[PDB]
Amino acid sequence: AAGVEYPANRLANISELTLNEPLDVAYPDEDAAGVLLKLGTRVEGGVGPDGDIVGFSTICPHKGFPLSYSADNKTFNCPGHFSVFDPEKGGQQVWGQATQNLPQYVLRVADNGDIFAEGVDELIYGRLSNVL
Amino acid sequence: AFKRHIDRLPIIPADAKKHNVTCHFCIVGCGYHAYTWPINKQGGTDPQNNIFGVDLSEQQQAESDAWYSPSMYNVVKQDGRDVHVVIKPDHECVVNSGLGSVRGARMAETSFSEARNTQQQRLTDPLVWRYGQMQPTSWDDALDLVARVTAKIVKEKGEDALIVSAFDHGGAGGGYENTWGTGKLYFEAMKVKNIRIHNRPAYNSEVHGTRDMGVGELNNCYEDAELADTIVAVGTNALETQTNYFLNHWIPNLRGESLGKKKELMPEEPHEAGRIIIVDPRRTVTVNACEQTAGADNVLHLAINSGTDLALFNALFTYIADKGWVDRDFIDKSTLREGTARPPLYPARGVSEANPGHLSSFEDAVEGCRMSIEEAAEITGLDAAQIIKAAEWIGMPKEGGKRRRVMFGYEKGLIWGNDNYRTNGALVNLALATGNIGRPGGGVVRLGGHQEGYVRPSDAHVGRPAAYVDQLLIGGQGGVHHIWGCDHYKTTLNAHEFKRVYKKRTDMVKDAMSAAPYGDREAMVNAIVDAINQGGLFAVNVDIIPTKIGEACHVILPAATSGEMNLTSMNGERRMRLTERYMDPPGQSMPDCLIAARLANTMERVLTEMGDVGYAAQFKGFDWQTEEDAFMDGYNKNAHGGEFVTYERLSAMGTNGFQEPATGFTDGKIEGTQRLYTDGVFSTDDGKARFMDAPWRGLQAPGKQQQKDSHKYLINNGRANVVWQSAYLDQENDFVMDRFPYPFIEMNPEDMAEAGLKEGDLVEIYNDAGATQAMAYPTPTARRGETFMLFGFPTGVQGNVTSAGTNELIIPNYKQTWGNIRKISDAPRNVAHLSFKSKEYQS
Amino acid sequence: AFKRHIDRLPIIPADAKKHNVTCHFCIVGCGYHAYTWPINKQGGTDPQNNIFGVDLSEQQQAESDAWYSPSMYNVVKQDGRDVHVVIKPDHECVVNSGLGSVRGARMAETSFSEARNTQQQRLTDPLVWRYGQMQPTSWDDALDLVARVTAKIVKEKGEDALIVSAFDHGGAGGGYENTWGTGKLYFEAMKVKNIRIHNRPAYNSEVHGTRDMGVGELNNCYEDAELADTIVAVGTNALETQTNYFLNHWIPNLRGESLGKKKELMPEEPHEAGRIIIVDPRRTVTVNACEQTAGADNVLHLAINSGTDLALFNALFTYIADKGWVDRDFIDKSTLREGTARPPLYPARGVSEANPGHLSSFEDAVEGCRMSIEEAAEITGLDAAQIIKAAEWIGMPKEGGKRRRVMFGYEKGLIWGNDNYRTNGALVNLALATGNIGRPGGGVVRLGGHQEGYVRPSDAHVGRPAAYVDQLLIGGQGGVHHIWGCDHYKTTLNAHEFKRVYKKRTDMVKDAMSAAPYGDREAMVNAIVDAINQGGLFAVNVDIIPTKIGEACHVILPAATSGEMNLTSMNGERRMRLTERYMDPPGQSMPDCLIAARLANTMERVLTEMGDVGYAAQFKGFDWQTEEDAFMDGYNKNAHGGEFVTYERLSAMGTNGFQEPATGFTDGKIEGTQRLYTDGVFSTDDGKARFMDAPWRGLQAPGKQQQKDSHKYLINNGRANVVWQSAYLDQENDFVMDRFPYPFIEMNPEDMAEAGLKEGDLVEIYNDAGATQAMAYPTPTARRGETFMLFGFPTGVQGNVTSAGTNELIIPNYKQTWGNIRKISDAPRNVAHLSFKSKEYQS
Ligand SMILES: Nc1nc2c(c(=O)[nH]1)N[C@H]1C(S)=C(S)[C@@H](COP(=O)(O)OP(=O)(O)OC[C@H]3O[C@@H](n4cnc5c(=O)[nH]c(N)nc54)[C@H](O)[C@@H]3O)O[C@H]1N2
Ligand SMILES: Nc1nc2c(c(=O)[nH]1)N[C@H]1C(S)=C(S)[C@@H](COP(=O)(O)OP(=O)(O)OC[C@H]3O[C@@H](n4cnc5c(=O)[nH]c(N)nc54)[C@H](O)[C@@H]3O)O[C@H]1N2
Ligand SMILES: Nc1nc2c(c(=O)[nH]1)N[C@H]1C(S)=C(S)[C@@H](COP(=O)(O)OP(=O)(O)OC[C@H]3O[C@@H](n4cnc5c(=O)[nH]c(N)nc54)[C@H](O)[C@@H]3O)O[C@H]1N2
Ligand SMILES: Nc1nc2c(c(=O)[nH]1)N[C@H]1C(S)=C(S)[C@@H](COP(=O)(O)OP(=O)(O)OC[C@H]3O[C@@H](n4cnc5c(=O)[nH]c(N)nc54)[C@H](O)[C@@H]3O)O[C@H]1N2
Ligand code: F3S
Ligand code: F3S
Ligand code: FES
Ligand SMILES: [Mo+4]
Ligand SMILES: [Mo+4]
Ligand SMILES: [O]
Ligand SMILES: [O]
Repeated sequence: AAGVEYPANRLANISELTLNEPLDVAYPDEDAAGVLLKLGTRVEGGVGPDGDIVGFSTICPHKGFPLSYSADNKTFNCPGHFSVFDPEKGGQQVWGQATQNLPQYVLRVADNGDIFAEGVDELIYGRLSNVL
Repeated sequence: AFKRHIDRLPIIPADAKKHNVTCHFCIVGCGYHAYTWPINKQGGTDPQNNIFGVDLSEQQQAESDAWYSPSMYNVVKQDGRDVHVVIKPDHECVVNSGLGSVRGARMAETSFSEARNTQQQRLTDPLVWRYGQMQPTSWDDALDLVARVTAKIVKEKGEDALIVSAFDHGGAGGGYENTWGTGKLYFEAMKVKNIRIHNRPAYNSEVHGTRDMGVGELNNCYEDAELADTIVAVGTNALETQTNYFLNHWIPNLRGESLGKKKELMPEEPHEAGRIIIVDPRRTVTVNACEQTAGADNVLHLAINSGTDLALFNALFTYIADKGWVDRDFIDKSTLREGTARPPLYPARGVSEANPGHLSSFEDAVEGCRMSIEEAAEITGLDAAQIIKAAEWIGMPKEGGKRRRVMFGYEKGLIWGNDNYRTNGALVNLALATGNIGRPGGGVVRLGGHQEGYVRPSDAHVGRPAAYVDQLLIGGQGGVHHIWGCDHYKTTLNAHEFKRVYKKRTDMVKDAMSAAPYGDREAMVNAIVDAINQGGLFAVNVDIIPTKIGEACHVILPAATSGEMNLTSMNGERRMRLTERYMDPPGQSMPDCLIAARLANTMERVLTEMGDVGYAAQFKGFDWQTEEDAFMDGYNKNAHGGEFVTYERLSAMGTNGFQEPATGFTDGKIEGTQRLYTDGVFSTDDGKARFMDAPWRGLQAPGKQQQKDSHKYLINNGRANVVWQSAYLDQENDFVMDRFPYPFIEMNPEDMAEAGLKEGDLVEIYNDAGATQAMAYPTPTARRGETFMLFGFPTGVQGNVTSAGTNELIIPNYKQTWGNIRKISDAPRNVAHLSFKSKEYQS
Repeated sequence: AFKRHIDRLPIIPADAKKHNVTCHFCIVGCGYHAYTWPINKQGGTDPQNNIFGVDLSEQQQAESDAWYSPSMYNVVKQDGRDVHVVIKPDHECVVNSGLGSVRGARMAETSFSEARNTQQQRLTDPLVWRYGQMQPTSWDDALDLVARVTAKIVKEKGEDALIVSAFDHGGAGGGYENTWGTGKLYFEAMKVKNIRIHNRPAYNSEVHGTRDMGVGELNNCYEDAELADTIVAVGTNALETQTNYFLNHWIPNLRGESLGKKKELMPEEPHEAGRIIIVDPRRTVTVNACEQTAGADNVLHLAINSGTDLALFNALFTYIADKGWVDRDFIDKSTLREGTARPPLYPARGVSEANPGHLSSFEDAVEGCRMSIEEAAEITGLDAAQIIKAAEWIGMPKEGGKRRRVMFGYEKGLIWGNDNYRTNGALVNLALATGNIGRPGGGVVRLGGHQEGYVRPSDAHVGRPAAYVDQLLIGGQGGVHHIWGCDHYKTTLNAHEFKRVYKKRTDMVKDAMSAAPYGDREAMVNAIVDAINQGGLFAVNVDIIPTKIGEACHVILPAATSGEMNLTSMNGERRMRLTERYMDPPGQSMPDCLIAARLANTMERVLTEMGDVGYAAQFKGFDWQTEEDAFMDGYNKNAHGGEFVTYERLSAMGTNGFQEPATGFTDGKIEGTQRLYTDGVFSTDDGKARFMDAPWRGLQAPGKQQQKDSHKYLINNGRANVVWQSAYLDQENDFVMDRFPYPFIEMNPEDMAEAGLKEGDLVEIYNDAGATQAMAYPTPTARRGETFMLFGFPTGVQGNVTSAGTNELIIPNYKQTWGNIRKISDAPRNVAHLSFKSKEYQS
């Protein structure tokens, strides 16, 4: 009751992830669009054997515009007001109108390689509680 | 990457108290509301229980009014109790339409909170240098010391011995109440000559040029950016620096969203989607955003050489004139037709330092300004076909022989740029020639910095040109310095030398005060004056935080900023709003206007005791008990149309307020002015605009050509979208300092590789003026030999390498700076976490 | 009153990680645990869901282990991640039994948190004075500069040109790792003589007296305070200054709770509730608490004249010896019998400055110290009856003529009191003569300040007396100053003159650095050395916050403190514990032992480059990569019983640890020493204790009698309960600063009436040494003419009015200070919310 109680939700398997191709996901419910993504390098918040699998809300924390991935620069890009987020560095706003770095998922890889989300490190766009 | 780990915010209840709030920060003046409610109450997820009448148990979609980010939430004191506060963009404000920038959206978390531990740097008490360090004291004690040293020094050496640095701007750290209070103390009660402004080292206008021509620099509305055929943006990075004016008004034009409104408001002519010329030596995120919303076809980025805008504009003026792409009726009806003789020293120098440009008719100006496409190409390093196309995009008529509508926008690339007076003039020539002033879709305007909130008694005594205050201080002149709401240590020109000497002179007074008895005040005062007489300086700082120049000051007085007080200001549209107090001043801090009144009251008492009742009587008229008293004595009595404006009337009109000047009051509505110069009568004795005979004469500020010639790199300088000004609040905001713990210097990747530099490295920029430090940020879009350093930044001050060079009117030529770059150290470990990717959005 | 409005805390979940934490702060070393768990997780009300195994949906009753305050909760970085943390007093620790002081209980709230915005003042980055202000830089760059300057100066002028100020204490800002690191650097690699300690301006001991007599000052156990017939408490305010020793051990003795234990551990002698003698000129909350728990009749408050302890002790020793109220057997078997000749200049002066007192037999010391009740009552201001009763409570055999058990505890009222050496000896005299060393219910002990964590090489080169470092600096000597974890601007003696000169000398070097190019590091170093050669000082600060003395320093190195590092230290009964690292250092901050190591690495590199390979080799043996390497190179190899102690074994023992020295390791337990000297073999060559022939000679430090006679009030000084030390953490803690924004000066209300003062008034304290400020606090229990000012406080430094005066061994006599008091200002507005009521508990 003091903190938000986060579901431990199954998102995908490590086998479902192609290098540099976002897998569309929802966490912590259906209406909280995000992605899983393998980056082929060890980075902040990264899980799996290479420590390169990250999970992010993919709804701009500025005004709720769906973000889009650039494979060449490995950045989320907002076509709303031109915000750029770096999922190699914990989803830092590289430039943008958000007062938040990109809300990022707490991932756990079980033995079978099934990937789980246990929480989010920032307030998701369009909900005043990450769990609704 | 910095994460708040705030999973959940309190819901604003249905019965929350609503306050109209204008953004504290930039010119755009985005509308917000502050909702406050008791700390032990909250809102419900059901419609009847929150402020939005919406079910918040359900995800909200893009552009929702029924959401706020963590930075929009805090807990603050109100009437001496903790309340929840949310500071949210107003969806119904015509300026922003519920947009908030990275800056305005953190008003709440950059507020002072004991409960949530935000901005504990905020000053709570008067501080005095005694017993060998800064010590908190009472207002009565601090004011008595300030007045006794001030009164003695001006009595003994004249008012010329009192030096003043002060804000002249609107919004937080400015505004009509605070400009009036400081203005009345130094210009009514006294005749202070040796006063400078927050951003320039003399008491001058940024834009004497446009003003001498009879064109006030804020002459249009924000709608005109939606209605223009072409936008000409000169030395503006509007997406970073005028963010929601660009996003809410320029973008719709460039994207065609505007076409429907154009056709409704101007049938009887053709309308395509807006195009844009961007005059800026550097490719910005503004150039990128424009390309990406209107396509490269509709965007002409003129990457001029540094400080050659005047050459470009004279060539556009020449070409447009020679084609007759001009509003003949406008020129004949509304501009000066009488020929007038060039000054003797023309074209090298004006008739005087006071008047560096020659005002004249259309025809005299064209022949004066006359420059070939070939020559501008040589100077600007543009291609002929770029300049000719720029001419066509401004001048060439639309299908039915109809006038092309052009909004001309400029800011500090021009104003802090080469030959301020002439460049400003050359740009006004283009808007005048094409009848793009006082018409829909037109204007030749500053895009602005702070909001505006200026009302002061006459400054006639100050002179033109006015005193170069920094040179007086560096040269060992003046006895007492009052500093209000500026920090020269981070933001003045020639800042390295300024600091060298400012420290020595304040150190002399510090040593004297450490060695003298404080509890016997008269002996303390005499030790101060004796130290001043050896070449010392007594410094008083009025601020909201411990400043960098404040580390040299002997007295600090704590100010209350916008939101802790009622504050009135207007935006780059002249849109006047009341920011309604929603919270308490921290500790004993008090509004600047009431500090001025209190210092005035103390000056009166001290001067009476010294036995000069006549001088003491000049310090009457300062019985204000609240900021509203300052509004009524100042704006209400002295502003054009002031008699129509009160707090109550301004409150009723909300975040849309009204455009100045006010013309009347009719059933709960102040009537305003959408556009200036609609009747073609300009701000001159006879009502005619003057053109400017403004010939190119190279880099006009002393030593600039030498500095270009004798150093390897251009140190271009200015704003980051994340950083507000000198990071006075940002330096205690983990979100901003997580992004840039060091000021970035944008460098070409090939330039970095040739200099043995990698991303994050700490580098010394050095030249004739001084030295400073920054973190190398690899920028593919940067031209080779051309760097950009974030200005005014506490962890590396760009001002240290800017020279003392000004134009004849003492305008600081910050942007034309060259220096060398060497390595200090490898990337510090605290930059390892930084993103070094392009700021440019990719489709 | 400051309220956090935190009406709900995250519950520790049942799988939270447990760390053993000794309190950061005072000597008592109360046991705590740090519970951390992942952000995004929490425990529940149900027993299986929380660490307590208890239904938290029920109200907990008094003294529950299943609660914590807001001050005990925070969010910190652990291994690069944000975790919840509760730092909670350990119920199973025998030191405190789940008690936390107002200081230990705010360990969490005074930890660095980006997420909760606590202690943002914490240093994250090296800083260097360049380009007109302090600038952040890399470890490589900052260490290089410190190394190059330190190396050049030492090589041209010798090691005597290096001045060091460093902690020698335990806990946060010391401990075995940190003292060893610093010690090895300046005593092994170098032979620095011009070194002082955090609390005294020479490299001396607080208590050469007790040590020269062969009695180590920490010779008992805390249980002794439970088992004693009489506690003798000299110059200690233990409720405020040794809170949980007082509360968890003295109190049980005074209200008879320990009687059961006394009868069991010591059968065949009588036992009643403990009585207490408090020797303190000031009536403290401790005196009040004692009266309240034991009854007025079991408390003898000897409110002596300031600085007259020695007279009282000599008189008690005389009375006790004449009555034969001594342990003949203890004296004959364990103390020196062979008489010895008084030195030439006795009684006024010892044989030398090195040896102020005469070490001798029992009988010789009785005759040398000989003083009558009549004389001591005249000197001390006590009734003859109070001194007789005190001799009876100390020496008179119990029913059946069983020896009375007496614990003699002293702290800074004696140590910073008049004639340190002889007063210390006179007290030890009383304990030796009564056989109250090495036995249950006995001891003659320092009650202590910080925890203890001293291990360093030989200091023999320092000499005795050692150099008065402050007088060196004030008199223009030394070239480089390394300052570790102390702030003389707030805490040294003669602090006004110290700051005046320290500012001047550091300014000379600041001015040079500002005019020199930094990018040419060789030019910079030259400018610095040239300024040093003109009488300037280059000053390097190793700390965790921006210090007051830091405002004068050229380089600042950020340190990590207890909890962000593993740390070992022992308490007032030698109970060694490991504080297990539970969080990360803020920013690039690093443990002091590792900064010492890194600086030694940099000295070696730099001395190689300079040629001198011989001098460079001396800085080898610093390859440490974690604090445990310092522990193993220092304590493990060099401490008495070190061989038996490792982190792993200390960890196993938890917050009860073991009492040093370690005698063995067996069955997973370090075997300790409950008491020293139980075999009556003392720390001299021949194993006998010496008595001290220690006659009263009035106020012994220079100028002290002159200062008393020429000033109106005693300015007594020392600690507040709420405040930890120089308020270095407390200054960014709203709970503390809300209580005392100014240091209090306790003043008799009649004294206030006479001087025209009201509660809260800002007063100046002034005398021959300097001047300072405090807030007047009406204190009915204050004797007329006697005031008490909070020491070390940032918003009014009491040190400013202490003289340079020391005893022959350079012991600062802070407690004997006299001054005048005059109003600066009526009670400031920021003090209106304060309670001015009595600090004394009422039934
Ligand atoms: N090289 C270079 N230098 C530049 C520029 C550049 O482009 N290049 N730009 C120039 C320009 S355009 C500007 S605006 C200047 C800015 O120069 P400054 O005015 O020195 O910079 P700010 O950070 O706006 O300073 C505002 C100060 O006012 C204080 N303050 C805020 N609110 C209040 C309030 O309510 N009351 C009081 N009393 N104080 C308050 C803040 O704490 C801070 O110290 O810099 C100029 N300097
Ligand atoms: N995010 C943010 N927004 C702000 C501020 C802030 O601190 N942060 N401050 C506000 C204030 S006080 C001000 S004054 C404005 C400043 O607003 P702008 O003037 O728009 O901003 P700057 O970054 O100072 O400079 C604008 C552009 O001038 C270009 N420039 C440099 N030299 C030349 C030259 O010779 N010719 C031309 N044509 N361009 C040149 C630079 O490359 C830069 O892109 O921003 C305001 N808004
Ligand atoms: N709350 C709190 N506790 C602390 C500290 C802290 O800052 N705050 N700091 C710790 C440290 S480092 C230390 S050294 C200890 C100090 O602990 P203490 O030594 O107990 O404390 P002080 O307040 O320095 O002085 C104790 C008493 O000495 C008395 N005194 C003054 N002059 C004389 C004199 O001539 N003779 C005698 N007999 N008494 C005299 C004063 O009236 C005062 O009550 O406390 C430790 N504990
Ligand atoms: N008039 C008068 N003066 C006195 C006394 C008195 O009774 N009367 N008492 C004396 C006594 S007993 C003492 S103990 C002294 C105290 O004198 P100081 O030692 O000057 O006082 P503290 O506040 O303990 O200073 C500790 C410093 O170390 C820093 N610090 C904390 N943790 C760490 C760490 O892990 N590493 C590093 N590098 N720094 C750290 C703190 O921020 C602070 O600046 O004052 C003395 N002064
Ligand atoms: S939110 Fe504030 S900073 Fe400028 S763009 Fe809008 S006014
Ligand atoms: S809690 Fe800490 S401050 Fe002393 S009394 Fe116990 S050790
Ligand atoms: S919604 Fe993404 S930048 Fe505005
Ligand atoms: Mo500006
Ligand atoms: Mo101490
Ligand atoms: O500005
Ligand atoms: O101490």
